[PDB]
Amino acid sequence: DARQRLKEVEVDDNGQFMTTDFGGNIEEQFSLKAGGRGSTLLEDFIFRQKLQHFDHERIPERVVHARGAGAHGIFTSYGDWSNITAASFLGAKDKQTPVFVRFSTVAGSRGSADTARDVHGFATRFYTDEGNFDIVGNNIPVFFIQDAIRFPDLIHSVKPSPDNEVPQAATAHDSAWDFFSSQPSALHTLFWAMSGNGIPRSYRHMDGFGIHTFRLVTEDGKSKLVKWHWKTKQGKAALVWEEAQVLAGKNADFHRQDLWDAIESGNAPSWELAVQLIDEDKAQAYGFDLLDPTKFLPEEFAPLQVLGEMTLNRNPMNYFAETEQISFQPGHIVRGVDFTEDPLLQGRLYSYLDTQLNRHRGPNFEQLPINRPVSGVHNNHRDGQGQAWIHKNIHHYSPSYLNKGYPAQANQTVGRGFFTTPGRTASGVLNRELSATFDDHYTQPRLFFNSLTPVEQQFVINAIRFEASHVTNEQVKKNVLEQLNKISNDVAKRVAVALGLEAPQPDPTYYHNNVTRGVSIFNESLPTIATLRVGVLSTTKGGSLDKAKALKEQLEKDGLKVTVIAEYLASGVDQTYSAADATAFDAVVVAEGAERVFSGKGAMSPLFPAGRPSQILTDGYRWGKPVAAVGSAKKALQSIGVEEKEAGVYAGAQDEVIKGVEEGLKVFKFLERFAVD
Amino acid sequence: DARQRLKEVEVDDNGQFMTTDFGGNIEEQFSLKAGGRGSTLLEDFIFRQKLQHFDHERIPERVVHARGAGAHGIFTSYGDWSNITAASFLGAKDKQTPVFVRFSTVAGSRGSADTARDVHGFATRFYTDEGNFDIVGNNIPVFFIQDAIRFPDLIHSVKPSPDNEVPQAATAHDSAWDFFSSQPSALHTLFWAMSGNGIPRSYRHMDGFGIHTFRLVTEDGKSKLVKWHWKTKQGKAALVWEEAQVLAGKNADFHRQDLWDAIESGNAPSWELAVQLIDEDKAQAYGFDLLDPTKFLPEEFAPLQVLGEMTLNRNPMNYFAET
Amino acid sequence: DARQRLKEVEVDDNGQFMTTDFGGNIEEQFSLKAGGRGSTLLEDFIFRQKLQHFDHERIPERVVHARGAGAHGIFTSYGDWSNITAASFLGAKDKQTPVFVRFSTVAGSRGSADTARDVHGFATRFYTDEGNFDIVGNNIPVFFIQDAIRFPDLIHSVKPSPDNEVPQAATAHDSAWDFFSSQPSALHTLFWAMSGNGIPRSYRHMDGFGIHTFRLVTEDGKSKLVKWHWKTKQGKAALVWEEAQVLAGKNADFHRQDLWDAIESGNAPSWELAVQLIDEDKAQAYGFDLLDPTKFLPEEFAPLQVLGEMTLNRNPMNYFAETEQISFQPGHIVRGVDFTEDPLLQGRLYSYLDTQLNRHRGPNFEQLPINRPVSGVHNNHRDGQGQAWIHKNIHHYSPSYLNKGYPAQANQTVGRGFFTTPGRTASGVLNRELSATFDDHYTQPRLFFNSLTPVEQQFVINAIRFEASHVTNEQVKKNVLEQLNKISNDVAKRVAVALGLEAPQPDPTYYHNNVTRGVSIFNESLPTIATLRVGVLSTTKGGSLDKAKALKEQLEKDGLKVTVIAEYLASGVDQTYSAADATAFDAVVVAEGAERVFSGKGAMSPLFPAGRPSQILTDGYRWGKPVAAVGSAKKALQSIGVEEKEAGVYAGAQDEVIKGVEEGLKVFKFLERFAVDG
Ligand code: HEM
Ligand code: HEM
Ligand code: HEM
Repeated sequence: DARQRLKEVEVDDNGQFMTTDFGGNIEEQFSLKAGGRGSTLLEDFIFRQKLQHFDHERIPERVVHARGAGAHGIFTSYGDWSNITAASFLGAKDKQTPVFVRFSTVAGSRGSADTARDVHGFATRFYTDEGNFDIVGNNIPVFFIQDAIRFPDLIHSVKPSPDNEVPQAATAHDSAWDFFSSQPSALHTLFWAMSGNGIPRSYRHMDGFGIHTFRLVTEDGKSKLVKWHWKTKQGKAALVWEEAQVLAGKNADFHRQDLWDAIESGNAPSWELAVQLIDEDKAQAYGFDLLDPTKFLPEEFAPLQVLGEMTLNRNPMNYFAETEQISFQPGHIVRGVDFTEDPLLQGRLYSYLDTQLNRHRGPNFEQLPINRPVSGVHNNHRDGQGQAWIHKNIHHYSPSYLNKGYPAQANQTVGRGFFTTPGRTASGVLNRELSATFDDHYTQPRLFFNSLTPVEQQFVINAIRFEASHVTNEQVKKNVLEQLNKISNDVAKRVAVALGLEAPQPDPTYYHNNVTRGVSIFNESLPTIATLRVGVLSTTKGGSLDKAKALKEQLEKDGLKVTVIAEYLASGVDQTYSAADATAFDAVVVAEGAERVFSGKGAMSPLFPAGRPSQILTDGYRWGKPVAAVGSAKKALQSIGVEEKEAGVYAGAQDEVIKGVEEGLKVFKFLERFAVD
Repeated sequence: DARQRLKEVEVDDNGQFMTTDFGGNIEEQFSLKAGGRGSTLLEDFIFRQKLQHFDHERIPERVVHARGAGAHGIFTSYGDWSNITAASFLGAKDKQTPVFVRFSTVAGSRGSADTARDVHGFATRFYTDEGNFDIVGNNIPVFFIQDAIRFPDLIHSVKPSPDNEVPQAATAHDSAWDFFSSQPSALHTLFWAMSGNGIPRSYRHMDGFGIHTFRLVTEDGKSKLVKWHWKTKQGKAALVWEEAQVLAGKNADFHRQDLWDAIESGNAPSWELAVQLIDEDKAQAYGFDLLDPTKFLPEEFAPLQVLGEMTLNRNPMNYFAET
Repeated sequence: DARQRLKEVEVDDNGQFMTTDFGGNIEEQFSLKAGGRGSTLLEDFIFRQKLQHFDHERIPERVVHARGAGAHGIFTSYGDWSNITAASFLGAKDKQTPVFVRFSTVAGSRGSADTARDVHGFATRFYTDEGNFDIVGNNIPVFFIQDAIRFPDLIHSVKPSPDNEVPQAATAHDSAWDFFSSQPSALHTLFWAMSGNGIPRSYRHMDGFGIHTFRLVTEDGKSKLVKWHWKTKQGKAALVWEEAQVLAGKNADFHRQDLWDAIESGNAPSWELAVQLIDEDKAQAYGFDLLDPTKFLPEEFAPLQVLGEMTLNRNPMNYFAETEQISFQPGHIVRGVDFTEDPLLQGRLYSYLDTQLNRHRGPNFEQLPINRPVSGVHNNHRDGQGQAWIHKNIHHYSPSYLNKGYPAQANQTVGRGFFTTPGRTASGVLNRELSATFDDHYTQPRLFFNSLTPVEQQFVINAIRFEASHVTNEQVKKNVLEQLNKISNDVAKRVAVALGLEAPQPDPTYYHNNVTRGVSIFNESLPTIATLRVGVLSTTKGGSLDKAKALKEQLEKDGLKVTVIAEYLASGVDQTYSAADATAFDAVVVAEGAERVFSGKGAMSPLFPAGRPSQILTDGYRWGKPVAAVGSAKKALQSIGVEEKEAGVYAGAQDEVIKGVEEGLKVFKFLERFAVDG
């Protein structure tokens, strides 16, 4: 159990009498009053201690990535990697290390929807036997800006307008696209966020990236430049925007529910930890500067090397104590890893330590159960708010005769101490500048766009079309068109159509036709359909329910999660039509006999909104899902003008429908259903 | 201008050079580095003062009613009500008092949707010449529970399940209806929340209520029991649930945007302040106890007497500092 | 070991390599720099995690009683007291409960002197098996004010002037005596603070008082009114003001070091817990209202009944984590005890809970090791800053079908719950008033003053003379005299002399000659001299040192702490004359031979300030200590004008001096040496 160290702080209230927070059994369902209909007494200590704790429950949300969810797991190393890193957690084959991972959006506040379009966080803590090591990454390999001092500018522009705090969890407003076009480094991450990466199907269907180049360091000090990669074993999958919008309202918790359900059902998600390793003398040899976080390294130049595997298999017991309180830091580094001069990374190190003082209102946040390491803490730190330990060493300073030299110093040769990469030098003048090697903001956005399928490209175009059409200021829209045109004239032209503007003339300076593998989502089918969801549209009249039950049993043998839907909660029915929506499902199937609720009064019961079954089938079809109908339920497909010989549409006998649905779920999205310019 | 008194704390940055928070002009678009492709220096006081303020921007959300929005306005008294209260802001015909009103839901956190089904807050501050007077009310005249010591139980049961923090801004889950059925006092407010009051068209189309019976006291100390009421001059209007669900995704800001646009276009919304006035010896006359916040007083027994009108006609300038 | 439960949060760093707070071995004696003489890098994560923790070490001091110290110990019940209370820590003979006690002054901030003149705090936590029970008491049985809403007024007036923050830890300034005379209820505690209770010899030599009337309640709801008393087994003892003033500078830590030394040396101090018990119908029976905390109940009307004894035998390991962080509350009440309508106690219940929010900046301060109960916490409280537990019950509300009714309600009949005294009632109008039964502010100050010895009375007079003479405003000094005159025309007259004013004519409304027992300090010799300190003035030249060593050996046989003083740290010398002062000792003894440093060449060494040996002996004599000289050292006594026949002065052979000093230490202070008016 990855949560094993946390059991000593678990509190079981089963079978017990209510108490105060300082002990003593109580009743706390009535205030103490002076007389039968009298005023409440200030001497009611029970009331005030109970209400004080309630009054003080909230702590500040994270300044970014406030909306997210997490889980525990285990990381297993595939080998003894000591030839590239002294990192203990990578030091032996089959070596296991506990982890906790939090996934998140970026812009929205604590209660914003999971399926907003956004960059997504992917933060991993390794509780190594040599200290906590955090990889604080995103589901996108590049970031918007090249210097950490610009982060408040980026975040202010994306977050809601400060006059009215509109809009929530959205880049589709004037200030974001003003910044995107005034700071053209942003264009690469922008294109990624406008692709499927901005609207993933679930946390389990995302890749992860450290973005920055780091260093792996061996015991003698030999270093390699490294990029961290998480490769989902579930396959990458994304929604379509019109679907994600409705899902934002029908289930704001879609992604955290998905992760919770997969772990609880015994379908733990996994990721492989992989690296690109680069010689120090090739930092600038691949057409860009590896210190520049707006660029990724094409895998053709450096293929991935697989270090091990992470599997998340334990949900938290208390969300707040665990998920909400955990404090990630890119400064959480261990021996065998070092930083680089990435000016974005450089400033993060300050900012994540400092922000914990705001969120936790004290300096002892590392003493919280979720933040504690497993490898033991020995230093001369004392006091501060909420100090939870009692230190024995009376001589809390160094150097010292009285403490016999303990706690002792550790370095590269003694005590397995951290050490900075020995060959690292500084040269030149102190400067408030960025290297001229950072200057190309358009080539890799073009490279990224080139590497998507044609409909995938149309999705990016249509995201930019939807977003920029919310920009009220006309000159900002023209500013956006001018920047997009530097990436591709065709992109600028197709976006310009939607804005009623004229696209500029071609500016070929950064145009090119190069492509790179691995950045697409829709060009690859899924490696497994386990945990994917099927909505079975049935009805309580006739034999439809009996057939739906049998249909559900066969589908479940493939590991599918099946919801039988009917007008009310009869036996065998998992969900009502009133509560049902196509956004919850990966496939939609009409059980035989249920065609009766797609027309007439059968479609107008007081038990659900008019047209609800037809809307579920229409939504599922238009959003590209596998849709099907058993036997006589083909009438439901006909009722919405859908024909069986279309891709992703299945009809016939129950055996055929099951095989087709299970096959179509591998394709996941049927892109034949989306027009291209 | 209702915001007049706030002019003295407003900060204009037009045409200005950038500074630190202790003065002195700066640039803050590049970190100071030790060489051309070098590391950032600790002695970059500009970076750290800028990022420290960013790192510490957030404060805890309200424990309840975290999602909401507000506006400034003016309350005007229709008469000299000294015969029923010594309250200065009600003491003369046409006397004007600045107000600020914040509307809200209850259960959802800061970024949850406006069109979630919920009780709605309707909280008014009168900046009177004898102190701030707050009517902290809802759009429903009755509350779930009868004793304040039970508020953490109600809220915990309605807010997300504490293992997975699901579901956001919704009573449609096990713990909420476990509480509603275990604490039957809650059934009255539940029915109101299940009605159109739970999914109103806009803040401007809500009535407001103080819920509790208070007292109005004259100079000589004679008292009347009183219920506060806000009657919308816009009329009450509600969505249908299947529409509110989609709208929650298509525009989570529907209500705060609606209030903002109405003020910005010059269509300031208005509410009449009204009271029900009850003699002390009638506290238990109408089939219930007027100390019981799970009951409202039927207007057949005590009509609404209009005292004045409130108009909200100025949006905030900075949402965080004000709202 | 009373600290046994705390052992699981103790951290041992011996034998270990240095780490960060998130693990990983490090070195932290050099900042990471860009080149040989280069600037420090922001990526030095080691530097910042270490300095951030240092930068945030301090928490707000207590708004009052900021200066203090404490210890762990054990309370032992002497009986099964179920006949008077349901409280479980008093429910069986020989039942043991861990305790932690903090002693304190009131006005001074954290670094102020122990021996400032002040009311003193005496706060005890019983970690009972039915929750933490706190008796938050003082070393004086009455308080300044009758309603808690006036506490910010009282404290603001006593604490430093808000323009310059002068004076530290002192009531000797205009605002305090303006308040004392404008708010005459304050006069009773004022008189106690002007007596020996204001300048005690140590924490171990104080009695303690809960002050308020509380209620004890049996299982069936029967209640008795109660006053809590702590009776020191070490005996009460006080300094003199002119000595406490020098002691404030020579050793600001006098009291906290005294308590620490006594415990580490195996001389654990003890107090008996005793109560006064009176029926409900006595609340207004004794010429005052028992809801009034400016009055005490004379023992002649209700005697002390001892319930048990507390012994403090374990020092803290980390002062900050244990002593600084502990959070007392009079609202920390258990089944078997209830409050009364004391308007001062009523407001305290709110104040102590709320103030923890400022000190600990979070709602979860009860989870701190020193604050945790031993009996178990089970409720539906969740989250909060710094939440240290992981709750398993996901149905965190009541009532509920899904949690099967757990945690379950407890009351008088089920689950040994707390219950308010069943018979308490309210009657009358809501009011912002005090009962007219609170109106007498002068009878009990007079009773207190009448009950002191004559020299003990001079000490009260001379403390008021000292303090009132710092008041610059003439009308305030007059206001003080008119208020003093209502207590005693003689007190007012003798105080008026020092102020150069005319005391008012007699105002006999409240005058009386009644006396009461138990309030004096100097009318009783000490019951033990264990831990008391003897300074032995010697010299490195001659054979004085060898005799002083033999003198030290015999005195330590009687349990005394002996310090041999000489010019330098020779073999057998505990302290140099440069470092020595009379305030540190309860008795001063010149060893034979040491007369050479009281005159001539021996008195003018560069190793100590001029006249230092003579000043130590002079101070000890005039501050009333037993002083002595062995053999030829009687020259030192003659060199300061002191003669053999005086009380508390001893000379002769070593055996004679040792016997005389040890019996004089029980007298403790020789009041023959202080002039009385007249
Ligand atoms: C490669 C660039 C970046 C990545 C991959 C990234 C990723 C993340 C992630 C995943 C989180 C949430 C961790 C969690 O789940 O609790 C987070 C939070 C945060 N980030 Fe970043 N971020 C980047 C850039 C920056 C920069 C440049 C700054 C400021 C200099 C910054 C400041 C913060 C802060 C203050 C938090 C709040 C963390 C907390 O409150 O615990 N980030 N970031
Ligand atoms: C008639 C019953 C109630 C009504 C009408 C009501 C209404 C409101 C409203 C409108 C707000 C939001 C104020 C704003 O917009 O800033 C609020 C917040 C709040 N309420 Fe209530 N509420 C009621 C019951 C209670 C009870 C019983 C408690 C606890 C004893 C409580 C505790 C709170 C707290 C702690 C806040 C947060 C205020 C802040 O952080 O500024 N409420 N309530
Ligand atoms: C009979 C009257 C009183 C007695 C015997 C008394 C005693 C004490 C003692 C011994 C302490 C120090 C506790 C410790 O060692 O940490 C203390 C602190 C304190 N007292 Fe009182 N006091 C009295 C009156 C009051 C009143 C009337 C108030 C306010 C209404 C008050 C508010 C406080 C506060 C806020 C603290 C700080 C507690 C903390 O920060 O933990 N006291 N008092």
